[PDB]
Amino acid sequence: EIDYTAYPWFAGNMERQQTDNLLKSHASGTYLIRERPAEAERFAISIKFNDEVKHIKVVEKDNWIHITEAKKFDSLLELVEYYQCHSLKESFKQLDTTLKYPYKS
Amino acid sequence: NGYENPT
Repeated sequence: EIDYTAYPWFAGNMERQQTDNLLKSHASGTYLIRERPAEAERFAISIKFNDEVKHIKVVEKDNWIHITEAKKFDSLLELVEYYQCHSLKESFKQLDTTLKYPYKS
Repeated sequence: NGYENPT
């Protein structure tokens, strides 16, 4: 098990509204991984873009971690690490940006 | 739904 408390992009268990209050004041590409208060042990990537905070479910299925079925990872850390370098465009044309800046910057 | 949808 990986301890995600280490990373400056992990916000723990935090509500959707609190996330839009926290991220609205930052540049596009600022992101955080949070745990969804309504689904225990399920996570979300929240990322500011176009002056609005977008939210993406992290699905866990058949031991894969993924935000699109077309690209899968062994772990949440590897997911985040891939999308820090490769734009979300390849599966979210609504959202052309990498995970550039963790919110604790 | 509620979140963002892929593709």
